[PDB]
Amino acid sequence: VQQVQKKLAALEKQSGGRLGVALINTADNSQVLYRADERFAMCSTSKVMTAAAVLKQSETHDGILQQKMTIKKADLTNWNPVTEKYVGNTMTLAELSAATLQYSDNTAMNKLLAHLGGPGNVTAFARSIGDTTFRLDRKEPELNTAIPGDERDTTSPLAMAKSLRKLTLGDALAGPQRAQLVDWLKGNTTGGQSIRAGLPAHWVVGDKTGACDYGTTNDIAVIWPEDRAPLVLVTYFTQPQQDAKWRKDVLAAAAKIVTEGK
Repeated sequence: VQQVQKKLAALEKQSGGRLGVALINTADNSQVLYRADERFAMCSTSKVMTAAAVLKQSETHDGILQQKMTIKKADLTNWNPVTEKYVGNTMTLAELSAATLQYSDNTAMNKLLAHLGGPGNVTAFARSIGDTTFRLDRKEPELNTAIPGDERDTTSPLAMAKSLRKLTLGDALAGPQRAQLVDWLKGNTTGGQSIRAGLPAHWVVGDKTGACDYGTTNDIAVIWPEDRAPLVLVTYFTQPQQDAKWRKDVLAAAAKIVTEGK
């Protein structure tokens, strides 16, 4: 265990950046923490709490996920892998949530934020489930500045791990909604070189990555090691240079270190 701590410490030192890790083993509620209470820019990982807020609404508003929103060339941002295919057309909130979570579409995220009434409403949702650390302050793409010392759009590894657990395995969301969030996370297409890369290939994983300024490379996930109790893992990482290159390999290494033998 302290060997795990030594390995994480060495990983961070060799990386030249700041690493934040929080692992929750639901088998016994044990935890592996590294700078777990420190704040890190969430960047696209904030889309999980956002999508979850929409899901929460569907618990009391029948068919909300089928509600349509119009996409216009003017809505496009710096990253629209899915939405650019719908310019001049409509997308359902479910499609927007899927695009946001599985392709990290920025325009999709903004549509969800607009629907919800703004970032503040996502912060409110977080508080409703007991997360007093999480905070969403801006929309896309500004929420990705990840400026050192800035608390806007940040959270801690442990707070995000606990919230991810509550949302996917706990009671923060009702059954159908909980299942939909788990399905969307499992279907993510951008995590291939992150947390997943540090795990045995047949383990089942649901995750949401992040890549923004200051070489900030993030990933939060729920991991099912074969037939054993699921693990909730948050790996956040940021660097000194605003234009630093992303280090998905660092997240993979952190993941292997804390999950080996689980």
